[PDB]
Amino acid sequence: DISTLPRVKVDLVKPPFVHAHDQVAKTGPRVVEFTMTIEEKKLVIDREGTEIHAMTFNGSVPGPLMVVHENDYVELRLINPDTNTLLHNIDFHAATGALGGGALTQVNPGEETTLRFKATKPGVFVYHCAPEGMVPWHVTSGMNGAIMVLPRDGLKDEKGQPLTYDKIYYVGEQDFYVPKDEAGNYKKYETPGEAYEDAVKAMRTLTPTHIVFNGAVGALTGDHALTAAVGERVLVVHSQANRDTRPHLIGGHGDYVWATGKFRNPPDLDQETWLIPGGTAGAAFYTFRQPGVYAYVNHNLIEAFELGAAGHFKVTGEWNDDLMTSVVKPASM
Amino acid sequence: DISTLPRVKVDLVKPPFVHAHDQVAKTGPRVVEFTMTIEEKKLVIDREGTEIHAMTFNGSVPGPLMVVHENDYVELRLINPDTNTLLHNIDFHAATGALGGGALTQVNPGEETTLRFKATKPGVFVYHCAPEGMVPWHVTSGMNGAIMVLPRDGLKDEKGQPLTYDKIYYVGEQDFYVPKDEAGNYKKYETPGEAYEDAVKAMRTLTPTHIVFNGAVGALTGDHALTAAVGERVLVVHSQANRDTRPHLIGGHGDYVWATGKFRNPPDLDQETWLIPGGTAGAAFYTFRQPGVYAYVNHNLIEAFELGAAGHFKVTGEWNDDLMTSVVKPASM
Amino acid sequence: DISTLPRVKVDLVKPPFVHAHDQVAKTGPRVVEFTMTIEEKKLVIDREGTEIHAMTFNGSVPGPLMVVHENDYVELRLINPDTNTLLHNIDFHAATGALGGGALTQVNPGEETTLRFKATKPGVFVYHCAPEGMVPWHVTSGMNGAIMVLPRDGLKDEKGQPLTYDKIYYVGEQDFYVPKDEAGNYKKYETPGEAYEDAVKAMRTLTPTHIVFNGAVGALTGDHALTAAVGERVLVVHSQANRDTRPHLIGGHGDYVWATGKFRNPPDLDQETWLIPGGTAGAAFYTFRQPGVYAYVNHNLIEAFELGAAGHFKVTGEWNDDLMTSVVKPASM
Ligand SMILES: O=N[O-]
Ligand SMILES: O=N[O-]
Ligand SMILES: O=N[O-]
Ligand SMILES: [Cu+2]
Ligand SMILES: [Cu+2]
Ligand SMILES: [Cu+2]
Ligand SMILES: [Cu+2]
Ligand SMILES: [Cu+2]
Ligand SMILES: [Cu+2]
Repeated sequence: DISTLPRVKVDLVKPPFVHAHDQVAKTGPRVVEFTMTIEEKKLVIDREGTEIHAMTFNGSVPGPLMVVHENDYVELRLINPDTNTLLHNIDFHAATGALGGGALTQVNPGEETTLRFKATKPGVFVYHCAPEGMVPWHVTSGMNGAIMVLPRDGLKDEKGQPLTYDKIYYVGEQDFYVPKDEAGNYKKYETPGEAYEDAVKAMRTLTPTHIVFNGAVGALTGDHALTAAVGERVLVVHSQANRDTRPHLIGGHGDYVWATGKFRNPPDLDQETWLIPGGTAGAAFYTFRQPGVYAYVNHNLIEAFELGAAGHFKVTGEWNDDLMTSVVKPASM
Repeated sequence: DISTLPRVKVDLVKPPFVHAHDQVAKTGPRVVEFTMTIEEKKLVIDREGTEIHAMTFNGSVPGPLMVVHENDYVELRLINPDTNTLLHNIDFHAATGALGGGALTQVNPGEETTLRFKATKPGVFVYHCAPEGMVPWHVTSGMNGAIMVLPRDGLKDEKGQPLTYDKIYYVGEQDFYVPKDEAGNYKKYETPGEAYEDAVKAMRTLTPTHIVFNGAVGALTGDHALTAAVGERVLVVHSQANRDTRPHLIGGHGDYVWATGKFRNPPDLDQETWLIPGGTAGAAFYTFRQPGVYAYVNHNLIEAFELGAAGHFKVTGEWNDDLMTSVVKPASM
Repeated sequence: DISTLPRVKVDLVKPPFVHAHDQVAKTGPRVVEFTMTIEEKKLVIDREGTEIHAMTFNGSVPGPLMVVHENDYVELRLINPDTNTLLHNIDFHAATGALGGGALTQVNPGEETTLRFKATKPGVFVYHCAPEGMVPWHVTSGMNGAIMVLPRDGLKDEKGQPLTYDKIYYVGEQDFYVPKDEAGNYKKYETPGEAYEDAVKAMRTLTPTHIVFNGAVGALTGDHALTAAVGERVLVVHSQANRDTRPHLIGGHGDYVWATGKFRNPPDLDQETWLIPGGTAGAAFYTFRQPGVYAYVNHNLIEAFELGAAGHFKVTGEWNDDLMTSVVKPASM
């Protein structure tokens, strides 16, 4: 049966960008092949130079977004090079059995493996490393990403009518727990292993020291802001592998939102803010109607503005005064 | 086009009360005019006299509830008197563009401005102050409220049938982060500015010192309890601009609930408790069936009973033994 | 009217098991009689011997699951033996009036009472002790459980078609706040009363020291894992009386999920993880398709793996390679 299926190899792209794919499937079920390389690396997460030993899928935090269609087979080649120091694996929330694949993918530095699973349910799902006994430690070190399983006929609105996006972005939100000295200064370590004992005590406080988009404070800002034009339909996938978040587009809305990200359910309309539970990926669809800068944030504003959970959208186009206008500009009175 | 529209000025009322309005629109689209005055003031929040420098819209925490209909134009005159010390603005989650209006409404002490926006989506939304760089500080100092955009044909149930409330109340929930000394005593400051540096360090712990309804511990109790009679249909709007809450009416239910508050979606039925994400306003509709006192609470009971997130309903009427009865009153055995 | 109704006494079973009942009602409305005995007892909650003074309904944490049908009358005899030291009561979220029954059920050591209420709404609900002034203290000491009110025609899917489970399990999740000394060691007390003053200060930090299933770290593991076979339809009821949780079955899904647990609403499909708000009971229905061990967890992985919110499912049957297979087992390369 599988022997007879067509196969296509797909090369992944770095978040927030997403690899080329078709929304509506033009071919029948296939075996979609991906290759990921694990990379343990030092990463600077804020403006003051705080450094951590990130554990990554393909060198990025979050790991890249994989896109397939319902009933396709995902075939993953996972490589853990001998330059790493720890055992890693991968658990797909999109998959059925063997702890999401985690029990079949344990690779020590110098090993590789290939797992295949059938994508039987449509929706956006989280995938993350989950080694027996060090689970929260690898996840909160940035070792998580997401896979999107599209219905073969693409997205549909509350009424069964087609929804087609023009642009798609992947925002992976990460909660970090950096150990601190008595005064509150962040600690630095030589290897991932040296940090372990302190990492555990920092996580048990349940209070993140940083909560960021795309791996660092300000990663999605300035020259890195997400871009769009008035009139474009944008799909924004957002994942949080460990902790709850409440995304919100300032100056905009979630016209159609699957907060818990499963496409067999109808979307919620006109959301101001939506809750994505820790361990879940969600998707929001919006059509831009006004140009300018928009801030995309986790709506606990302390987590957004003090901790790092803020990004930008820079949108081009003509201003519409019907929707909004300054009748009297700020003046003395 | 707007030139030709009828206009009506509306005078706001203090929470938990709501200004007079029609559920079902009897007129066509209009320009609804509101005036809000910013007031920075000291506020005592608990029984022991803890004081803070509240930043308010119209002198209350939360700011008043505005009520309009879908496709009406909201025209707001915002005044920041010279007696204030800080720059303020306003971002409406109900609006499209310019950061919810925040980028068009920056007023220093002594200034005013008038913003107009079209209410294109029906639902209850949060509005809050959002000055560049001091966002969480103004919000958690009480500078937030809500606007309700009613469908022109009013509320409907899961089946499209009309829902008409007899009473409506606005409960604004506020998380406060009061700085503390080494022993745990709350600090006091001369001006809002003196508190700033400590405010920031208190917010980063992410642990509120108080979580209250209508600005203070016990504000909605005793002589201030919300009132109703058996048989009345009550709509309770609840907002949390920064943090998640889970409202619950003890001894009652949410017969129809829009947890994320957007009226184009059908309501959830028979809720015991519902989650309102930080940065969102929700609405619950209930018909009283038994008389007595009811406690309306945030269902994390520590936040409710230790931190201040508890209010009361005092309901008049006849007891129904079919629904409930004490078969054997507490006695020795 | 009630005089004329048939009556049936039901003997409760210890969680995670559930007493015998019919899914589809074969009789007309009845008066279902239950007896619960309060028991204050010392309980060891972790591997290192941490002990607490648990306050329980029937000797277990959580209290047992009660199962009735919509429009049946629940008649509860509640006994607080003279061996206890504190006043207790019971508030049913399933009931209408008198604070869920809390104001009608106050019993001091040596007393008993019998409350009757009509189960007018279908769904899974929480019940918990709620004495005026010590509410969070009795709840977080383990004094809560759940009642399931089944529609008279049983469960239905998103389309109105019947859903029949083969097995049902009750998982009660508990957040504990154990007082600590200066170094971080947990304190021990002689009586519940001696712990009170410190209990309050520990709860106000809002940071649980333990979060467990069925009363202890590892209670649902090893020889205590939940069991099933490939092909069985399992209903898992989960409750959290005080704090939010996000259940997730590793290697599986929630095929039909009522996150806020009210059966008049259609279920959400294909959930990876779902949010159950503090003060609520939810239910997830799943059909096992692969054999092996599954971990059932609260998906904030720090709360799961460091704090105790993890249990197991041991499923028998044949492996299906179509759904998943190890193409290349971990090897050197
Ligand atoms: O929409 N300003 O958080
Ligand atoms: O319903 N007592 O939290
Ligand atoms: O599905 N491993 O949390
Ligand atoms: Cu890893
Ligand atoms: Cu997981
Ligand atoms: Cu302000
Ligand atoms: Cu906002
Ligand atoms: Cu009790
Ligand atoms: Cu309760």
